Amino acid sequence: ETKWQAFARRRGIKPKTREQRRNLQYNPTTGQWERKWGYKGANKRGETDPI
Amino acid sequence: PRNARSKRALEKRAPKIVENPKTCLFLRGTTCSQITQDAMNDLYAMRQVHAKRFHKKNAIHPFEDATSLCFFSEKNDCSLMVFGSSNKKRPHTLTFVRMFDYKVLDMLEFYLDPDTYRSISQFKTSKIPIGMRPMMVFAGTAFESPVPNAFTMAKSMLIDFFRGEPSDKIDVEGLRFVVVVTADEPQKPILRLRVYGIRTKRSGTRLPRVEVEEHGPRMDFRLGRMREPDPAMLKEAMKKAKTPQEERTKKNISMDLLGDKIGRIHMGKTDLSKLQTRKMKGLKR
Amino acid sequence: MFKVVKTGKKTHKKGWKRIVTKPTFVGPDFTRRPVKYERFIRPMGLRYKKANVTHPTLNVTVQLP
Amino acid sequence: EVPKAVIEPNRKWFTNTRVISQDTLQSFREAMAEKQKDPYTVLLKSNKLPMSLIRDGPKLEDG
Amino acid sequence: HVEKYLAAEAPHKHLVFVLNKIDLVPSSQAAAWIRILQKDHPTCAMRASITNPFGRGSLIDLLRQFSVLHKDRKQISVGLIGYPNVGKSSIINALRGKAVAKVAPIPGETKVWQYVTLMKRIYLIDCPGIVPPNQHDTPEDLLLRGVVRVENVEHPEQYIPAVLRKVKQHHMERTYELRGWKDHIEFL
RNA sequence: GGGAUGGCUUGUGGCGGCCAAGCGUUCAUAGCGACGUCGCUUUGAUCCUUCGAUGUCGGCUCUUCCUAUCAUACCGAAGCAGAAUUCGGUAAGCGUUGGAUUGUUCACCCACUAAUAGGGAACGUGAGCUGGGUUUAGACCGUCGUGAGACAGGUUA
RNA sequence: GUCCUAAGGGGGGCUCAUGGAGAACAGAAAUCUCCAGUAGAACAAAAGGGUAAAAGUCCCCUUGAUUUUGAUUUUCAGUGU
RNA sequence: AGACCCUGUUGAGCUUGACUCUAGUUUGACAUUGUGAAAAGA
RNA sequence: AUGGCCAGAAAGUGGUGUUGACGCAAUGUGAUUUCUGCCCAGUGCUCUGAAUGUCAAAGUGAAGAAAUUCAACCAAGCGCGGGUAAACGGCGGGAGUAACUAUGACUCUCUGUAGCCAAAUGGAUUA
Ligand SMILES: Nc1nc2c(ncn2[C@@H]2O[C@H](COP(=O)(O)OP(=O)(O)OP(=O)(O)O)[C@@H](O)[C@H]2O)c(=O)[nH]1
Ligand SMILES: [Mg+2]
Ligand SMILES: [Mg+2]
Repeated sequence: ETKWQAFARRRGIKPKTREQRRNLQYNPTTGQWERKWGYKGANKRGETDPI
Repeated sequence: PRNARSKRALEKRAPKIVENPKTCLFLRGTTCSQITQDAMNDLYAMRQVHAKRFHKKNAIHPFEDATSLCFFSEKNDCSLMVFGSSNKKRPHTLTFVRMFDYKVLDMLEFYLDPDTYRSISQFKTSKIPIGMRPMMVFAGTAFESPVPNAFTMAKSMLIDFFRGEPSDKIDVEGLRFVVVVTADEPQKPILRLRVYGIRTKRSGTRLPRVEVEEHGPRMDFRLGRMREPDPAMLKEAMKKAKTPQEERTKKNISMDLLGDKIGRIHMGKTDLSKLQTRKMKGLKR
Repeated sequence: MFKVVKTGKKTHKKGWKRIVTKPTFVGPDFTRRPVKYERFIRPMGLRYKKANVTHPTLNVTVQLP
Repeated sequence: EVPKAVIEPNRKWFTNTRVISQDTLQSFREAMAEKQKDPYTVLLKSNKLPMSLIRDGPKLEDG
Repeated sequence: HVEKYLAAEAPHKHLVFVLNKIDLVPSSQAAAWIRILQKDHPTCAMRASITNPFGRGSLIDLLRQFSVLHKDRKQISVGLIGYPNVGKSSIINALRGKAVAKVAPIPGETKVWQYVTLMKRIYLIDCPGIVPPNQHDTPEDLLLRGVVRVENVEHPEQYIPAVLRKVKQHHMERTYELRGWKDHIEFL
């Protein structure tokens, strides 16, 4: 068991569902589906914006 | 493993519940006779699909040190090894090496008779297709020793050699070749290895009449030195793992023929003899 | 989506139970939770099992489970 | 608070979730024909099956 | 009526017959009725009583078997259904060993459901008695089955001939120390 | 210490497809589309499938208003022979009742009758009399809690 | 501090490092041609035998960024499709 | 200026392996505490 | 009884106590009749049974010029190892074995129109 696994077993933290951990989210400002991480991810938002 | 191909290779080499078919490495020592090389070639031809071949001379004496054998097994993912050798004391020797977790599980020496040896090419018959596993016959009283001995280990090693790939189904057209090993309890007994092709004829009944014709190779062996397994390593190697498709049986829980989960209940015997009925006024005389 | 179901005999009522106001599907072999541990109430009269399904290519509407 | 209720495009919406072969159907039909009632057994979990393709049809007089 | 609903709509729920008030019938007749009912559903014989019960351990064992079969869930719930005045609350009290549900000879004593914790994983749900509506059932049949309170019926003398048909004559004579009547009016 | 949706509503379902007078367009022939129509939702049967109270209603006693008319008056139509009716129109002048059932959404049954119509003036918070939602303090029973106690609840004053 | 229809997968074609001999500028070192080249390059690992009509390198197609089902395995589930 | 609902740097009663303490109880040591023996160690 | 249960700030203090187990004190239940679902052993209750495993103050030893530091030793309790009011609690049974003791683990399979038996009665449907 890793440190996280032992901690999660002690604290009763459940594993996330496969739908919950999907790399997809709806951006309402653009009205578009985008990746949270990875290539053109949401964690790098604005790094290629003009202003 | 940054590369996906190397990750695939690592996952193929990883331990599994249902194991891969074993791979055999064919290699020779610094001195190895032409008869021994021909015998190794015949065994490789019988086991082409799951074998690798070494072509150099290896300064290895397996019963003294097997560190190089363990290194070769770890490098090539080969759990069976056939080692060829020759000497003045041992003129033609095939050392069958079986390994567990890239360490030597057991080893057995076969001494080949040069005068009676015939290769596969010395018989003018149609040979076995590449990758076709044959049927097997072990004959004689030497394979039922109550204590594990050289002939018991030889039977186990030859089963692991000619085992092939397991399958739940076989075509009836794939039963055309049989490998027969004969050895009798006793100056040393002779372990004889023969291969036959199978022909079927009409006999007037449902079952056909089998006939055999020699395929090759012709081999006479005398069992030599032995390296026995450690008991703990043997227990680890003889442990059997259960597949996920093998259901663990629960008490009173089963599956019907339509796939419904069914539970069984047990009422018990009805014993109303200890019940006193109500002594009613209309029944009191 | 949810309405508060009030419990208790006092003038101030407990309010942890939530009733689903929309139709629901509960699936096969459904048995309701005991009332002491039933937070979400999916009422029986709002449970559905069939739907009128239209095939766009065939232009056919069938009632399907 | 009013959430954004959007369904993403996905190839999984246009596939078959559950399939069954004719051999499996024939086995289930034979089991349906041969099944009997036992008072001392209980049903714990129903098998999700296309029961319209497995159940025997109605009588011809009724039809 | 309820058996048909259970078979059609909830086949995953387990139906168990409980023959109560077996101390009011001969034991051979109770065994014969058990053999008849066990062709359809598992049947338990029971005298429901806090002090002197019969069949309590057997019914407890059957409920334990059901709990083990449903050990994945937190508990099993056992709902008691039947006609009025057959002994549902009495069976709950007999299983508990303590008077936890109200029991009366008055039909319709239990009016709402009641949860009772029998063990940590076993619940018992008391229910009011039900009379499935049938067009062949007469008020005399319902009254003799025990559906209604006899204090609130008009002309109770009209149901005495049905009781006289149902009860053997020597049983009535021994019950009331009375003999020689030719009809129900003279008997009354 | 503060505090206590509304010119709304009414009689005719939703989803999918088709047609469609027309609107547009006629360097694109698309896009809207009333009226309709088509598909999903027992030979007068069965009676062995009643599907969850957070939201509360009551009764007297008495007056008035609306009409969205149950009866009475008049009228139009119908195989309306007669009799008894059915559908519709004008009409609120005049009436529209005892009674049973609290194991209970008190709503339905029975009868008399010409008929036993529907609403508002409270319920878009709310001092006439008095029962249910209903609930200060006494008390048991059930469920939960180690407990003080709380409640899925049920009962009594 | 920049750039990319992402990586991956399948198929197909091709052969690398280097040396010799040649070709205006071009001269040890720019590009082209032939010959010789067991990999002495590249890519993975840490061979004591990794890979050459490929595991290298360029094209074509997919790029949908973590599918569906399971009465089965292990763990969990007071929100047990 | 009731009752109900809402708010508190809220007050107070009550409960419990909530925190910090504590009566009681229990255990050890020093003092009160003296006079002779026998044995084992310094 | 050099005791239990209480009280007092303390006392050469008081009570129970002019008391002594057919008594005193603390609990739970609540006349009679009925009545103790079956079996354990997880929490708890109690065993001075071996340990120093945890181990305060005092005391003992080593170093240092000393302040001081470092070491063993170390009561009760806890812990470890035993028997239970088996109270709470858990608990579908019955056979087996290869384990051999706890926990086992791996197979099998379970469905009298008013009687009989009990010291008249078979009851709580209690006057
Ligand atoms: N002799 C005898 N009487 C019984 C038995 N079981 C129940 N009774 C009696 O039957 C009457 C009915 O008891 P209940 O527990 O109220 O039965 P119920 O079906 O729940 O009645 P409702 O609550 O009205 O629906 C009680 O007066 C009991 O005394 C029995 O086993 N033997
Ligand atoms: Mg009852
Ligand atoms: Mg009753």
